[PDB]
Amino acid sequence: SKPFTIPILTIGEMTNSRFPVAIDMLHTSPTDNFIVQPQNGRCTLDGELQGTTQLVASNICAFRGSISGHENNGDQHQWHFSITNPNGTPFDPTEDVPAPLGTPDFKGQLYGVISQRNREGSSGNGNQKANRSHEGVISTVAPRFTPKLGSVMIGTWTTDDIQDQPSRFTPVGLNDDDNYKQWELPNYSGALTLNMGLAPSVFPTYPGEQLLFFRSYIPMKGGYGSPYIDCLIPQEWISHFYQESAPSQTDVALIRYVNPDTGRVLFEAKLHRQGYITVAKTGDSPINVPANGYFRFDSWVSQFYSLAPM
Amino acid sequence: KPFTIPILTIGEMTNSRFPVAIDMLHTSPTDNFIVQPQNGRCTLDGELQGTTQLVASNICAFRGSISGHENNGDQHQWHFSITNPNGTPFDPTEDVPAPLGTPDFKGQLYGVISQRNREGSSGNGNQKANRSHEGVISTVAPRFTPKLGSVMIGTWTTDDIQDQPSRFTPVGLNDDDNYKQWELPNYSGALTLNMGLAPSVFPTYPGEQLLFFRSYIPMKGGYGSPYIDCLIPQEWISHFYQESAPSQTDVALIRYVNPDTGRVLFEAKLHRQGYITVAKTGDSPINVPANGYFRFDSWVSQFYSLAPM
Ligand SMILES: CC(=O)N[C@H]1[C@@H](O[C@H]2[C@@H](O)[C@@H](CO)O[C@H](O)[C@@H]2O[C@@H]2O[C@@H](C)[C@@H](O)[C@@H](O)[C@@H]2O)O[C@H](CO)[C@H](O)[C@@H]1O
Ligand SMILES: [Cl-]
Ligand SMILES: [Cl-]
Ligand SMILES: [Cl-]
Repeated sequence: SKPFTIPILTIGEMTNSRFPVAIDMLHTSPTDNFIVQPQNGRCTLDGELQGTTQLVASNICAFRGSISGHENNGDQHQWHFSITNPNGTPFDPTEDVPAPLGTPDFKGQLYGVISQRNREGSSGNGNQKANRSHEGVISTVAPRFTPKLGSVMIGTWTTDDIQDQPSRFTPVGLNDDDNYKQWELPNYSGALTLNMGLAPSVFPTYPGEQLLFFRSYIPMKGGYGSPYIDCLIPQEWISHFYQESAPSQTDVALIRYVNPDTGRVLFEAKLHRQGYITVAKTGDSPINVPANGYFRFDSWVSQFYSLAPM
Repeated sequence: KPFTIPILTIGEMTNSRFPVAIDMLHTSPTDNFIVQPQNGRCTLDGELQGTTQLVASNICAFRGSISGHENNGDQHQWHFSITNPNGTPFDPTEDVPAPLGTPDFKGQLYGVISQRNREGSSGNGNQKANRSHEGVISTVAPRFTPKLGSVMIGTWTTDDIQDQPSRFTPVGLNDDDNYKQWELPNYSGALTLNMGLAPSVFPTYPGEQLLFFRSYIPMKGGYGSPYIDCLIPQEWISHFYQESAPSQTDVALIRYVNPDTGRVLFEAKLHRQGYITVAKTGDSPINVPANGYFRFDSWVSQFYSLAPM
């Protein structure tokens, strides 16, 4: 009964839901040879968050917790980062969630800054608390990347100035993109273990359709390349659907990308109730649209509605 | 038409003056401050003000390019030419204080500058070299002139910053010794006064104080627990901007409710300019359940006497 709506925000006014950066462009490509199963940026149209998705863009690919020395064999440059929920409470692995909310959902070298503020002991003041921050890398393919079990390993370079203190990791980008695989999930509990509670994979089923992504290019610490990350819907749509909780009348909401000045429709797309978009497009290309453009809801249709080609 | 407030808890919302989740509500007297932040400024009918923009991740961020060292002879300092956040060139002639998202406080903004080289005479996105380094942007430096199109960034490296497209991702403060969250930087440097400012705000009704959404900020080093106070959360700003609901009076009466029990913890005045006041005297925390949130109840006058907090 409650009407379903889409935010009127332009692309440049919205945030990637898999990495805390503005969206750079719309993009489409064939993906039938990938398993497209991101865990951040997952929300049904009636507002059900899935996977590791939470509501604060600034907590995507962030970690909170504390350092407990080095790992059981690693370098003097590798540290045991015990992690909590983004709110400070212990992470409960018995819930069917893949990992603490916001955990990265790709195989790669997550680069950012670890910051510490001491808890302090025999004296007392929030002033007088010592602080330190350093660059660090969290490898999501490391044997000690076990966020579902409550810890990840963080590497720092020549730096040994890391204490057993409350810590937070602010993501910046990738250390390199040698083996960055955005459609390969990490093993959230380590080698040879089962990921549970995952948001499902998504795929176009209707002939001639591809997924439409919201794409952001992301920084690197070093090396060559222009890595990017594709999310299914923007973070601001997730926050909007979560609050509205409008029921989905069919499996597919027909949406039109419109220039609000002219009323011209640039193209149409299918917004699936699972929280992802398909277009009638073949090939690997950006979607050129005016900066003022946005998606508008038109009607509820079926999975068999045939979109105009774009 | 009908005005609404998001049903998010504070831990589900973002500070509109620095890209971090909100930690707590706080109230204190502000008589000895000019409270004129430029980020996190939006009217209830959805008019963005100051340097406010809609992407939380762009708060205290810069995009642009490095053009060598700054005018002096300091090998640690670099000239950061800045653009609009969407990559278009910044126009200094408009009545805006600075590029959107520029920091609105005096302090040492600490973060990471990242570079991805532009295409040359061979070229792929695959052939572009990258580098990132820690850096600090002092908002009181003589060369902090964002309204003139550039800021100075200091780095520990002296030799691995190129004249290339650059972005600054904020992380926190370098230290907090002279961090003043209620003092605006000189967006054009020392020769020129600030322009295009969102107006300053203060309580007026007897016994009222501003209510803030407060977040602690990380530091690169040094001692302290700095925090930053915003007037309304970024997610409220995004909501009001989209709704553009007309403000029926100058004051929305809002009640902070525990949704478990339905009990009202306290009531407050949400002013049409986009800030909150409460009936409380003194520097004080606000003890509320983590699940609570503000609910819009009715439009009242500036003369409405709030129940003491
Ligand atoms: C962590 C650190 O100290 N990095 C240095 C280092 O960076 C190098 C290094 O990581 C090698 C390892 O094979 O790979 C690159 O060369 C990397 O440099 C980075 O990437 C290249 C492509 C350039 O864009 C370079 O500017 C960038 O830093 O050495 C460099 C200088 O050689 C810096 O000293 C880094 O801080
Ligand atoms: Cl490991
Ligand atoms: Cl380029
Ligand atoms: Cl360095």
